[PDB]
Amino acid sequence: TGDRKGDLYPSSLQFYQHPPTENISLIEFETFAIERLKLLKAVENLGVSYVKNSEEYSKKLELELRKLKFPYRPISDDVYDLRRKDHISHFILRLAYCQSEDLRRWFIQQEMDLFKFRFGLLTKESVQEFLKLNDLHKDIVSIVLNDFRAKLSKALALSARSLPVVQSDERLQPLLNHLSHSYIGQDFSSQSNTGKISLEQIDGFAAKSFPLCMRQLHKSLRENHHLRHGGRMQYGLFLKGIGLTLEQALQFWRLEFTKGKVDSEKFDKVYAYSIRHNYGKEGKRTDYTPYSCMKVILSNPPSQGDYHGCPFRHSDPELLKQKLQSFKVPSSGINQILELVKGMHYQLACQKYFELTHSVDDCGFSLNHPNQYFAESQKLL
Amino acid sequence: QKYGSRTNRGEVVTTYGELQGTTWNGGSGSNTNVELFTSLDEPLTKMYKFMFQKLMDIREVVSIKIEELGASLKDHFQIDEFTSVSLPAQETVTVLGQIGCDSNGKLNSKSVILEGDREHSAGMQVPVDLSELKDYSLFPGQVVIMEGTNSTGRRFVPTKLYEGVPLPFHQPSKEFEECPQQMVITACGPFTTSDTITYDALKDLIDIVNRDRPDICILLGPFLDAKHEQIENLQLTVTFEDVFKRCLKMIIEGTRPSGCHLVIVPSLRDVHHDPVYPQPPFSCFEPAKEDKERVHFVADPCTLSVNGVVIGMTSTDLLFHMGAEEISSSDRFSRILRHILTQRSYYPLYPPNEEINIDYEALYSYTPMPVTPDVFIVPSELRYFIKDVTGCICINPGRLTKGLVGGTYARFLVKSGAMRSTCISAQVVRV
Amino acid sequence: QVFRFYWLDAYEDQYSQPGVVYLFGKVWIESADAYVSCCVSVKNIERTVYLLPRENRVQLSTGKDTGAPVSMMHVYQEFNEAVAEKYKIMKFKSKKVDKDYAFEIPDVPASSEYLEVRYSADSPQLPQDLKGETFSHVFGTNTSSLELFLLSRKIKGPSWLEIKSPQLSSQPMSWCKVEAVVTRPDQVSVVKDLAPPPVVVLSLSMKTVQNAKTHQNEIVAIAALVHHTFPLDKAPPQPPFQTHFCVLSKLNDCIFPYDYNEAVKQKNANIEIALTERTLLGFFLAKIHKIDPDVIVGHDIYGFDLEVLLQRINSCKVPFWSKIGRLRRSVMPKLGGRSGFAERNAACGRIICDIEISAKELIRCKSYHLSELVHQILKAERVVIPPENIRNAYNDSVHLLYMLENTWIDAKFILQIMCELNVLPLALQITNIAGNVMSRTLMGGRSERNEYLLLHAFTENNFIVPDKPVGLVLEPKVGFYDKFILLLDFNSLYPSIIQEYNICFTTVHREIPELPHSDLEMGILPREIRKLVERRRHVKQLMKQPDLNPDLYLQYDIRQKALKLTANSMYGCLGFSYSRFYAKPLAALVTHQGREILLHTKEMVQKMNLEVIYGDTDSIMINTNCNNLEEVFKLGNRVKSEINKSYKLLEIDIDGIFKSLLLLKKKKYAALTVEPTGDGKYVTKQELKGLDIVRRDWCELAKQAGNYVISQILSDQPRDSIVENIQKKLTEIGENVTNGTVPITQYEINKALTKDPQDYPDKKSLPHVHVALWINSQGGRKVKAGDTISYVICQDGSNLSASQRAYAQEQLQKQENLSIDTQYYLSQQVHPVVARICEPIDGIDSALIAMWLGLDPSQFRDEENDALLGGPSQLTDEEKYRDCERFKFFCPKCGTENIYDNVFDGSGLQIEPGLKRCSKPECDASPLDYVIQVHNKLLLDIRRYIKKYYSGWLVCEEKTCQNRTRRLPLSFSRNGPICQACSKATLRSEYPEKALYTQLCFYRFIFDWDYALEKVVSEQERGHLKKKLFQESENQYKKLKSTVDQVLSRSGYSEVNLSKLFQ
Ligand code: SF4
Ligand SMILES: [Zn+2]
Ligand SMILES: [Zn+2]
Repeated sequence: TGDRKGDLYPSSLQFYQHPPTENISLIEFETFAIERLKLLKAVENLGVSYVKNSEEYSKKLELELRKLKFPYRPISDDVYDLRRKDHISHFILRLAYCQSEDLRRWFIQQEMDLFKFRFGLLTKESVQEFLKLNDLHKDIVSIVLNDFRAKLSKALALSARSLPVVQSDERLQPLLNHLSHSYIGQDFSSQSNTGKISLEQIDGFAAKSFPLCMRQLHKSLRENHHLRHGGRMQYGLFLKGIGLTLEQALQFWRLEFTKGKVDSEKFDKVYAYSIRHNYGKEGKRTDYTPYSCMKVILSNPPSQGDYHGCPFRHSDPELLKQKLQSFKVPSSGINQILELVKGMHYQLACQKYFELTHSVDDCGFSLNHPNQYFAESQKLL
Repeated sequence: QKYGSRTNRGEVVTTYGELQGTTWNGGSGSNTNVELFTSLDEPLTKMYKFMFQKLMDIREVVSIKIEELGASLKDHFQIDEFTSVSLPAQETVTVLGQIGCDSNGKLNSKSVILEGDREHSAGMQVPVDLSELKDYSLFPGQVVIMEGTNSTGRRFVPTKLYEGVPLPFHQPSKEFEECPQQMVITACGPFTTSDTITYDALKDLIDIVNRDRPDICILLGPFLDAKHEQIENLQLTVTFEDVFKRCLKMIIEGTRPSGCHLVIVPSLRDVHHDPVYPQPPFSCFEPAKEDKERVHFVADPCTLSVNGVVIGMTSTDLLFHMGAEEISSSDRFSRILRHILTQRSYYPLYPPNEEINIDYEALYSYTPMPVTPDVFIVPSELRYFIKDVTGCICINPGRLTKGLVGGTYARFLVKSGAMRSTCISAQVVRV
Repeated sequence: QVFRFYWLDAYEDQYSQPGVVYLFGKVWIESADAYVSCCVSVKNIERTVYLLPRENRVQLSTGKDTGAPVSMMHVYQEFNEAVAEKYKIMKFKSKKVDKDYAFEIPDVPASSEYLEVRYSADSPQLPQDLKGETFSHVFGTNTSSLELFLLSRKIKGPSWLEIKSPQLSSQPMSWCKVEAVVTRPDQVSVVKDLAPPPVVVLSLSMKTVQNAKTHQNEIVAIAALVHHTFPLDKAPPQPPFQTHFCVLSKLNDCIFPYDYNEAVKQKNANIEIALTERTLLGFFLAKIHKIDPDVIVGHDIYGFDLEVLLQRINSCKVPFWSKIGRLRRSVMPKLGGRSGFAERNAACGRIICDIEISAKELIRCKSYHLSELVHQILKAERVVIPPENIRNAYNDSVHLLYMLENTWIDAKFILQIMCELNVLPLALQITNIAGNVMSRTLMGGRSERNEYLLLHAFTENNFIVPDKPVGLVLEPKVGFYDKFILLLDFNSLYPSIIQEYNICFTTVHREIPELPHSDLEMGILPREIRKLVERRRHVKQLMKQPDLNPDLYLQYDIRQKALKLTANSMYGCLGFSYSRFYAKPLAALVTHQGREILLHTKEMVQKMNLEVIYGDTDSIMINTNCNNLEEVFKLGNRVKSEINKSYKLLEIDIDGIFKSLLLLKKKKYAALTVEPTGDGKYVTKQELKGLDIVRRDWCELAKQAGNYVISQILSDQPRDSIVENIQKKLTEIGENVTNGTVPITQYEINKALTKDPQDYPDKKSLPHVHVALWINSQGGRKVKAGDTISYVICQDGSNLSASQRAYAQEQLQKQENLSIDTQYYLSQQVHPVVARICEPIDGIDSALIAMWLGLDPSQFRDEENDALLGGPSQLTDEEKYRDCERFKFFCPKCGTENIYDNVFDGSGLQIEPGLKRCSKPECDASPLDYVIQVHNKLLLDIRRYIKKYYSGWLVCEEKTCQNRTRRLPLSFSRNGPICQACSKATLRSEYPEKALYTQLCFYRFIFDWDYALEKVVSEQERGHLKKKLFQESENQYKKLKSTVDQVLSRSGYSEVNLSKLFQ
């Protein structure tokens, strides 16, 4: 209790009943929103991958909570800060996750999971403290959760009823209207130190380091000696992300197109500018930024004759299975992947593929960007 | 050099009212009660967060301004119904709106447009044809009611322009019936010569204050002018706040012998203060315990009550801003002052001049004139004057310094309930 | 005696004659074997009022319940003693009734017993807020006589009515052939199942001229086309008219041509020559009286024709103005005021059909001016005689006859548009379904149409009707789509929501109210909507029957259209504030449910691998991503099925298909509309919406470039071929311009002078004004307003803006020092016209187009995608501050500019704070010594940026307008202020709040020691900078950052009030 603290945050766990009343900064608002979105997405991924009672689930969830600095263990100023984070972020996400029933459900599920986890970490004393502060062994959590869920649903309804007051705040519209579709990985626009890649290496990379989304495009570029706009962008930007320099890319594409229905002059007049912009820092931020998994999955769905997109999403399941068979991946693994695809856990499916191809049970990272994929592959060499 | 050797020191350049002796004396603020005019609306006394204006909020503020003034005028004139400005009108209809210019230049008789409010016109505009109006005086942002016809649906032709209606004067309470006449000395910045930062004119004015012992001294900004040649070219060796603190200390400490209530009004040209209108009061100076009751840091604009006499004051150069845009069919300053009084705002010009930053929510909350002031202090780059506009004594004391040469100040005597002659006498005098 | 007549219109004058309503219609006369107009006066319509008893008697003086149970005898006694005598009510009939109430007045039970008092209309009117000790509220005080009559006798729209014991009027009250009076409203009964009679339709057009002196419009010609037997249930006749008349007048000292009479006679037409406007108006009134049209159809008749007619009648002092209507009126109606031009009832008893309103209701068009309607509905061309030519037509008889024939052709076009749209049968069906007056059906706007449906429904179910008062958008995904595009009509969204969720005045408690429980039975409003939907379904099923009479097919089609229109318009009763049934809670609930449905539909379509490129409560635009039409239809059926699964009552239809679509905005696109001809083969037609350029000062070069770009986009080619062709043409045009192979006539820019050139406030920035001033200075024909100035921007070696370098073509050919400014003609004429169509294409930007044209791209350089790539909150510092000005400080010693963009400068052990050493190697001055000057410059820069923000400069988002103004107009669209130069695009802030916030954040960033050490600086550099020898610099940087922190603390953009968000 240094300067401006109080008894507003007695216990770690809370039912999130009283909205915050403070005046925070826009930077704090955005940071809290994104951090809790990362936490909830991690919760969802771990729930899909592992059994919620498993020790792996607990270890990974504790690691994520420590990384994002959220309350997980049972009043020092720092502790107070964390709790405040939790309290504000939650409501921010409420504002983000009340527009559509689907979203609401998703939010609720994740929240419940988190709450359960936290309850599992409460010592009996602390547990009783909680049960007192809110005017309330293995089975008790269930009842608590039931109550929580009731409350939360009600709250979300109320939030959906109070949406018009928030839409007028342009500052918060881009975030809240699109938080569910917000990329939460690392940045690849600024290469900084991406290493030096020779063109001769690229083919070899496509064997094992390129994720399927890029691999397919590579194959097309080496078969038809041409890619359509979508693909041109996707793949080229990926190449930028893996370290190809502008000159290098100009050579690459040049040769490829020159191998069919294109001469040098044409490449200079029609296509070169594209690549140049891909390597520039002016545009709409979709021209020089390597595309993320979500960008590839939820935007620009390929049409017939278009070889871009996410294979785990935009390819017919049966076809995908055939493709995996062509890669000689063990049948059981294929089944796993397909199951994940049926759950719309496309990124996770890709992750499983990675784990199989590199023969590592645990990859040690969460897949959210093709370039990340590549980098991890190279780290495993 | 030029200022120090001037020969017209103390010359009375303008006079109004009862003739007084060659020397003026005051009560040293003994039987004086100075406060902010207690109206329905709360006054601006502290900084308000700014730099965040939504276009919707500006639209709402402008529309409600038009609507409120039009409602008052409709009740006063017993007008039956207002009609949408944009709709065609074969017969004569009464329309409420605000004047504007169809382009970015200065308004002229062939570039006038009337924009209606959201309630009666959905915010639609219409060109105006002033061929059938025999007499008019229009400036942008002026809320007007006109009788006219729109036969083509594309050009409104006014035939009558309703006159403005000023607010009623203040009815003072008897609490100040026995108080004596109060002396007020008002001066406006800049207070230092163009090529100096020593505040010689301010020292002369402080000497005048201590000599005459006025009851109130109204000092209007700027106190550290942003257009001062030294300030713009970055030749100052001390921070702006330090120069302003030195100036305020000089003013307050130097006026200690006079015991005179000081009313400090900020200016948009104050390089050290927040550049927004309505301007909040200065808050970077804490007067000593012996001067707290004497110094009044007020906002721009300010409505002051002095023993029941209501004095309106603004540092903004309203006459210069509106003189550049007012168009008339055939005294121009008197017309502009009457426009200000009838619009009931300390800044009715829309869009504003290029030199003023307007926060429109604060403008809506704080610019409205509570009543018609007994005295209206309006410093201007234009020539000094003392005019009687609809019973209000509008005083332009000029500026204390005019470039390299000394300027002028004003002194007037106010008593509540005198004779309506609340202003006994007034004089624009040289420094 | 029984009087059978088919009624069409009704008129009520509450102020003049209380309790009397006039009904106008058709009566069959055997002596003439024809239908004639008749007016029936229904008098003695009693005021009906309902007094609501209290639970316990209340002393009005004290307002405290007395605890005495109040029977209805107490209410009767109080009314007879206190209310009756206090308001001069002599005779009345009281009764006990049971009524329901579920509307917006607090403390009225859902069902209760009321005291119904009926008393004559000549007695005074009780106050609306009347209250007594025994009764709490009074309902129906201001109910109109016509409403009481229609609801009492169950009269639903035009129909055959039988009158028992009709009387004869003492004196004529109408301009109708037959008159009758009924003493009691109960004598009028509704006959059923009989066919409507034919009606007389008169299509009216008139030519007027504006008087520059009197500022009034003088009617100079009138043409009328009359059909005496017009069907309301059959197909429109061919030809649409039988007779016609025309009247022509001289324009007040504009004498007729010498042989006007001979030419008119030779024309062998029904043309009447009037020597004055007064005679013309008298002739017109006489003809309207004699013909006696049941329907008068015109274009802008309510807003222009009728108003001008009345003004010219009262200006020329023409008697018997009321002959325009059917009732004998002495005083002209009050001006429109708030109600509007239509709700003035100038032609009382005649149905006035304005094809503008009817077209706006029944057909979509780019504009609703008569020429556009003629082009779109009749596929014809309409000739507009310029105003300056109408008065010049009085020089030759041929020109005058041409003007009169133009008026006749306009009347013919109006009648043809009315017949083609089937406005009258549709109006009849809508009136019958709703049960209102047909005149108000054809008036449109705020006139009562569906309020009457609800009134009938509630009255039939023992309700006390209220007294008369006295949407998420999925923003367009701008871009080019070479795949088929599906348009789905969601107009049935709100009625479907009302049905499915049982939203009603009786099922929802009145913050958005919670949905009614499923246990509740269907409400009245959902029941009415269900009845309409089921009726339309039944009519459609009957239509599906093969081998059916075409006449019955047309009847069923009209009925189905009317049912759909009524069902879709039902929501307005709850939503519109002016609505008689306005219920803010119900409208809010319906809107919220609509939002939910729209978002869920977007999610479904996305899950189907398709793209929703636009969405509004009325429509959904989806990207099918298919090259086959059969697959497009399959996907449409699949989308309909998926939607219907989650919402059974939401029935969707395909409104159109586009093969290609360049979309910039709803109402702003180019497309290839697909009309399928059956068997998998279709025809494509170009459709450009909202691509017209308001500004007409464009050189032919730019116009041709834009036309070619649109032609390339609207070709069936893939994206790559289109882009290649566009690049080819742009490079060709640039090379031609730079090679001087372009004809000079194509560089000419024509602009109209709307004022005297000296009267333009912005004359300096206007080139056509410059040229006009030059022309006037020369000494030839002076150029006044209305003149067209032609100019070419030429380079003359003057270092003056393009506006000043504007020259007439002859001057360019003569001077020999003048050359065409090719750079201007490529950057300011071709580039905007081309980029407004090419920028939406992904991969093409303004810089690329400039490069192709041969210019310098340096001079020309979606929230969903930003989120997909990180969002606005996860940007790097370089990208976050790339548009911010860097801190410029001039060294006091050497005077060289120092640009600061980071806290630290250099790499490795050579890294030091930026303000430690001057940028000039020969300069040893340390800016850290002059930190007072740095502070002052920082404050001045902050003042400069705040001034820039508060300048409030707005620029039009349209490339072809780019209007720059300081004035914010009160006229707003859904997107923001509407630009007053073009009236079709939004004004955007030149320096938005985000720009100022980011600038201040950047100035804080360039002085943030701690942040730079953690993020920007490396490890070895951090170690080298985290020692002594920099503590003083650290302190000075902290002090400098304190200034920007102080400024930002006073900014509202940097603070979020969580109290306002969560409540
Ligand atoms: S999950 Fe990401 S990396 Fe894997 S195939 Fe899809 S887009 Fe590529
Ligand atoms: Zn230097
Ligand atoms: Zn515009």
